[PDB]
Amino acid sequence: GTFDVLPKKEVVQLKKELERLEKFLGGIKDMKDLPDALFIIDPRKERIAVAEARKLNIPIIGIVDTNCDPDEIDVVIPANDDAIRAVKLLTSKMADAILEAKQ
Amino acid sequence: KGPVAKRDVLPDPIYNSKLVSRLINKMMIDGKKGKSQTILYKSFDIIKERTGNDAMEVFEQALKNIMPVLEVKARRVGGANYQVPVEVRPERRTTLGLRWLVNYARLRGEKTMEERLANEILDAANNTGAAVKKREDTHKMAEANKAFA
Amino acid sequence: GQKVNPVGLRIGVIRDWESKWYAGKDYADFLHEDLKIREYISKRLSDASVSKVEIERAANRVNITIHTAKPGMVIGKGGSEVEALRKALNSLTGKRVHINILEIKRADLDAQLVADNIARQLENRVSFRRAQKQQIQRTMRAGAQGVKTMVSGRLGGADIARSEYYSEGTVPLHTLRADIDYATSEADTTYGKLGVKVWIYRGEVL
RNA sequence: CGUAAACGAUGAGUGCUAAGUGUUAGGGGGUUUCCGCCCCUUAGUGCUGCAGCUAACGCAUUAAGCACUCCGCCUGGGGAGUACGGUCGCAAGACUGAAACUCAAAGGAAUUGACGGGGGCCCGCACAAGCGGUGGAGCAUGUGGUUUAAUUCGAAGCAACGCGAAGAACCUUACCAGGUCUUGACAUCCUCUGACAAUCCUAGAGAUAGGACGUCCCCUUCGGGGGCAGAGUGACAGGUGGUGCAUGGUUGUCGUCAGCUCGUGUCGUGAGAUGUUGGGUUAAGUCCCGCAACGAGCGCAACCCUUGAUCUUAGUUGCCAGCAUUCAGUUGGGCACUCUAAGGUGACUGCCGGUGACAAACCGGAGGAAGGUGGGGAUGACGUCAAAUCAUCAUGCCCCUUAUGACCUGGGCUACACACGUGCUACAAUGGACAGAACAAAGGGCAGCGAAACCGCGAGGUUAAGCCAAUCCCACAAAUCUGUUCUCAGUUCGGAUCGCAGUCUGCAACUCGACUGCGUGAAGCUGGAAUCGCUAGUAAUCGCGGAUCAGCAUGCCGCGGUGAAUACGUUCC
Repeated sequence: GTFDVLPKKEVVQLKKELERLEKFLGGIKDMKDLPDALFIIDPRKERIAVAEARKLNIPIIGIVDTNCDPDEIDVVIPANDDAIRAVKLLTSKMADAILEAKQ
Repeated sequence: KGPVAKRDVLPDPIYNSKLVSRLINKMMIDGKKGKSQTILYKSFDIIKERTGNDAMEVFEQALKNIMPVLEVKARRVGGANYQVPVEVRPERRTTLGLRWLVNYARLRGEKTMEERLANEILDAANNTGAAVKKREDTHKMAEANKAFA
Repeated sequence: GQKVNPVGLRIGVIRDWESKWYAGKDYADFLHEDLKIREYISKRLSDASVSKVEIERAANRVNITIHTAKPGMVIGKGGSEVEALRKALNSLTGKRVHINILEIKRADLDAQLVADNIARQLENRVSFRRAQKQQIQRTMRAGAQGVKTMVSGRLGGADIARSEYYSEGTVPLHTLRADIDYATSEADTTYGKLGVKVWIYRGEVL
């Protein structure tokens, strides 16, 4: 589109807006439709997402912790949710699992 | 909010002082710098005549006699009505000195404010005078209320 | 003590004069001749739904343009309409009158005809929610970036009269480049007098 | 005595029903003889917490859970823990304990607000810091009472009271008195017959009439039609009659305060909550960051108008730099300059440094005419006061109708013992009087602005140029500056009041106009309690202009002239 509107309305609108909207709407940007499932990293840390997932009846896979509640998560994985190698391992296995799936 | 400050003009064509033009802006009635400049220069010419001195040094001596160290502010707590003494910052020393010169000069009463300002400077030089009653009395009010500081 | 009328606020910024001439020596007389013209023509075509009348003064000649939103009620069969319209104006003014009638496509964006359309429905005893909401849907589909219709008076409720806002979209009365049509209309019902105030933010000019 | 908010406002017993965590008195274990760590178990004592309960607050293994046993107690509030009776008591009283009558509530917990002589933060001429006033006197003006024939009506703390009224002699003007009128002073009707007008005389304060005189209407293919007049007839008119607690419309005020909401979502049984809260920030719900919210709207800001500067165009009626003439910018000449009015450019925290989270923003610097929304204006959110307006208008309802309507003259709205808002002039040497010299802006002018000359002491007058106006006029600016004069007094202060004589406007200045001339010259020598305005070209002061308008301005609305003092600060109102 046109890049010449004001000297700085592109700044005050465009740049300021691109920052927040890109940072928060991420890679769920091109979602276009309701998802089927949901893979989280900590339910206690994120009770809001787990709550409205259980409300919208989306089945959820998830790593939980020993202080978290396994009754709330549909698919419970017990592991470390703040050791980066354990979370890298579990997201690695599940991303390879979904990459082996579309065929 | 915060503090705001003001300005003033440097010279006078005879007697090149800041504060003498500050006295010109003072004692101005109804927006007439011309009458106050006339009163001021005719008064300082009387001060140069009647006492054979330059009137700048006599004028600073009169200021030094009038400039108050200690105002006494107010502080009412409960039913007490206490007055609290304040070390005056020197801008207000000069401006209270000019108010006391101007007010007690025009309160004196002679056959022009030329003569009243001249005789009030001549009295405030050799410290005993009418505005210096107010100087002494403010220092006495600060002396009596010194228990609070 | 409230809002200045936006019509009178944006005169001489973007909205033109309705009455466009220059004063020579009888400015008052030209004004009151044109007030008589606008009264006569708005009474006669308050059946035929005329919103606004722009008057010229062209050295013994007056060009009246008329914004109606339908042509063939007011230009009609050709002969009869221009006879009964130019002829009585030539009489009751005393000089030549030419009449040019521009037709408003999108009849639901001009706030005079919209406010009259809401006023008639109150006089047709249609409920004062249905009038404003129906007309807001009509205006927002006819294409407007905001509409506000406010009706006050005794709404069919006796001993308390109150004001009623319905609106959709932006109606920014403080932006001084706005191009907003404001218009009042009155509706004399059996219970008294109702007042319709409609204003239609249509779009601004950069 | 035998009562306590004697409380955990929670009867005793027992069993069962996640955890985390202090602690008090014990016990046992896993290495160490120890110190001590960990584990395990009791009984007591705290807090947070799952299920469960609950109206909610909350309780939750020390239950307010799930059960069983037993006891005590409750069945609306008051009357009333009253009265009577009995028992106990030295007494005070305790315990037991109603009824007539009376009410449709009393009550719990929570929510939204409002308030607090509760806490926090912030802001505004709100306070302080100053400068000038008002309250005292005189007058101008408006309002209460009171006098009235009428002293028309409307406004009534802030937010009525130099307000509607941006101009009451007549008119306005409604109110009063008297003379009057009755399809009517104003608009549609119906039927006629032609013009209406115009003057003259008489009445009469005039309206209203008697009359005289005068009627010239017209358009067409003959029927008529556009007026105006009367003449009827009845529909109707007419209300500045009431209700702003029936209304529309239009305003004030909080308040240019920064708030007020909605969609979708989620939370809550529900009312509601959320966003909108929190941190910094702002003039700002301004903006950022975090957040169960994401957004949006009306507000805020910005665009709009003005001023601050410069570039281009455009030079006459405006300007005079160099070119000479002029009584004169007058002439020739010129668009440089001012000016004017169009398009621009321009200031955006943009660039630097610093702080702060690096953000948002803040403090200083350079440039610049302009520095941090540059000064001002216009803009007045949702709503609050059943605020104001039925008298600008339009109005629903109610009332009057040969009158609550209409005309005419005269009066009143200007009364006056009193109070009371706003203002003007002074009380004086920074002054008064007299003479000389200069500097403005903005606006008005066609039956209007009116030069110059003449006359008059003067207000002004007569003849008249120019001007539909950047030309000509209003228009001789005033404080100011410079000389002369008085010398601190009720005066060479001040001008009230008043007599006389004038002038202008207009049928007419008596009630009731402004101004001049002569004379008289008063209260007043800076104002009690109390109280108001202003933060910069502002306050103070000085004139000028214009609406309104024949004439009436001390009011209002604008314009320039000179032109300050202070803001430490938020302790207090």
